[PDB]
Amino acid sequence: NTKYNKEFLLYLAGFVDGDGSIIAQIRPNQSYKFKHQLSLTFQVTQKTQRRWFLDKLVDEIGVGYVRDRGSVSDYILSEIKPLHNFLTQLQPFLKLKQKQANLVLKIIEQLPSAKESPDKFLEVCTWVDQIAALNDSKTRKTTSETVRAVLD
Amino acid sequence: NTKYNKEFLLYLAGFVDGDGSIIAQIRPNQSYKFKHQLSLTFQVTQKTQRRWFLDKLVDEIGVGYVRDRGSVSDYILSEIKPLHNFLTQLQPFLKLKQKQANLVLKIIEQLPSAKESPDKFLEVCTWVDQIAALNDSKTRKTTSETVRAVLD
DNA sequence: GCAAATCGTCGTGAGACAATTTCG
DNA sequence: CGAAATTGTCTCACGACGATTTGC
Ligand SMILES: [Ca+2]
Ligand SMILES: [Ca+2]
Repeated sequence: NTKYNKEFLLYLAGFVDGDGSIIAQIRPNQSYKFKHQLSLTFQVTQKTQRRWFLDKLVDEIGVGYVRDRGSVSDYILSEIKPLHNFLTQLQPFLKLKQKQANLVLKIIEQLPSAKESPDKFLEVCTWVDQIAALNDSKTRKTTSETVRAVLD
Repeated sequence: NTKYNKEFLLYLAGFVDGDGSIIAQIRPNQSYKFKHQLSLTFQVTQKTQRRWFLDKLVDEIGVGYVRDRGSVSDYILSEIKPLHNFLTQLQPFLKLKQKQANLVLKIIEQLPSAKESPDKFLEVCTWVDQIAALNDSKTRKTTSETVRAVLD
């Protein structure tokens, strides 16, 4: 529940609208009650020679980590509670991904009720459909419709 | 000289560091005193379906324009005076391209002297190399070197 | 059984120039 | 002569997922 400096948030909001990405995914996995995991991820991609900027974010945001993948690296935050805290404070300054942010927050706020009824779970999966819609989605496979293929 | 709002500057500096670009070029042209023109440019690129954002920058910067080039568009600003005013204010908030920003500022300020001496002008082209090196330059051809090739 | 991590890849959406032209 | 525009495009540097594993 760390509090972030406004100016920091202002700048980061901009940098995120540029290189950032708010992602919601439906992950097929048998070990889950409804055969799928709900996964929310905030990230920031950057050329690895500039990994330092991403490393600094780790210290500034206070959570998350940086992963390597060749010529590029990523700042990653998958932790639901800290993610909810971070986006809550970032959301008011975003402009290109403010809705995917508010959609992720709504998804988190609903997680519990969702693990209860197959319908709450599907409706939430409709939220993840909207997020992918908002982003420049191009390699998406598991949608809420595939989840609809739970009917059993 | 327009007086931009700090918060708009904070957010934009972040957006610029992400999708923006601060460019300094040496264009060979036999109409110029030293057979080359010095071109400085501030730009923000974005998928054209998201151009409203660039059109938005036109109205907020109060100068410059947007051009389409397929599925992608660009907010462009190359007017020397507006560029100086604009970059002087954005610079203190830049984190990734502050150096190129300040290089342009300095280039802009040495312009007239760079016009009365193949040496000043020579030195200035050396300022441009630096901006390119700082950037992820990958198709550059005309450098201060190819320009020293005037001394003949 | 679920949160969070590990490791990879598709197809761009950018960044960063070049070549040439326009016109006060 | 030169400030600014117009048009083109190379090479990524990203965005945005997917498959599977780890761990309590
Ligand atoms: Ca972007
Ligand atoms: Ca970038």
